[PDB]
Amino acid sequence: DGRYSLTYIYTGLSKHVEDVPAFQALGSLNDLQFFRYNSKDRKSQPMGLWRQVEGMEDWKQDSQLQKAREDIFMETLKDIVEYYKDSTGSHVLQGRFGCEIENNRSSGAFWKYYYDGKDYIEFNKEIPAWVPFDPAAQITKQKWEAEPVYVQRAKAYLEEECPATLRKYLKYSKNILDRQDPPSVVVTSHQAPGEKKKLKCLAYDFYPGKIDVHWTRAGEVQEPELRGDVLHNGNGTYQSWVVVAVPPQDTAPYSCHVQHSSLAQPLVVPWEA
Ligand SMILES: *[C@@H]1O[C@H](CO)[C@@H](O[C@@H]2O[C@H](CO)[C@@H](O)[C@H](O)[C@H]2NC(C)=O)[C@H](O)[C@H]1NC(C)=O
Repeated sequence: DGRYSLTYIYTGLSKHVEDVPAFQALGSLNDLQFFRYNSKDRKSQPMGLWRQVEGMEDWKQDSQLQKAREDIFMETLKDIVEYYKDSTGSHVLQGRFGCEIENNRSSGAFWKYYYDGKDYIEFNKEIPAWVPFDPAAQITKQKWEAEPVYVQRAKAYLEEECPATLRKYLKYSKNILDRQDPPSVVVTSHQAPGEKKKLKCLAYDFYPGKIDVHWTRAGEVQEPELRGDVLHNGNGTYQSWVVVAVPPQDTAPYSCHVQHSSLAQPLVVPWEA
């Protein structure tokens, strides 16, 4: 077994402007986002490759849960703004929570909020109790700990529920998170009217993202003039490119090299002028 992480991020705005939802939520499994929800549509929607997954989650019921989450989250923001007596201002509360497993064993958990970018309050499950960092968080803490069962529920969420949810999602996400998709490569060249000729090597449609792409000139690894990459969440694939400029009078042999975890050995793709 390897490392898997489940992370949720909530963002609330006390005075949202036109076309920006007051509350937005997203969730990621490792490097991929699997769902989103906002206060405009009010629907939890799967994303990327999870749009094709069936039976992992009942999105209609999750929608109801997120609405309840949104309500409490925004009330928390409202209370903070009230404490500072600044509702005419535009403020933001962001919360991050989730857990991780490694070798099928819980290996980490976190739950922390930030107000206007500064640490606000976080849960320490070993105590177990909330830890305030901002003066207003002392009030929030008092409310979140008004009955003995509240900290017990918070501890159970990080230690029992969240990892159970991750394990479940992993059962339906094997063909997504554990893929070893080999890269397709395409070499191409371009001539800028007046500038040198440049050779572009592109590796695409691969996963995971870790990859080694480099050009060689007569077997000599070259220094790229421009390099870049991207992750397309819709597809769950990466693309990575490298570019070199070639002397107007160079005849040497150019070849692109690609090494990736899904390949039995590296690939070489020479460029034919
Ligand atoms: C994964 O998604 C990416 C992004 O949509 C696809 O890349 C595009 O592919 C089309 C047609 O193949 C090209 O015309 C675009 O230029 C590509 N987007 C860019 C600018 O990178 C990719 O084909 C998808 N791969 C799979 C396996 O479906």
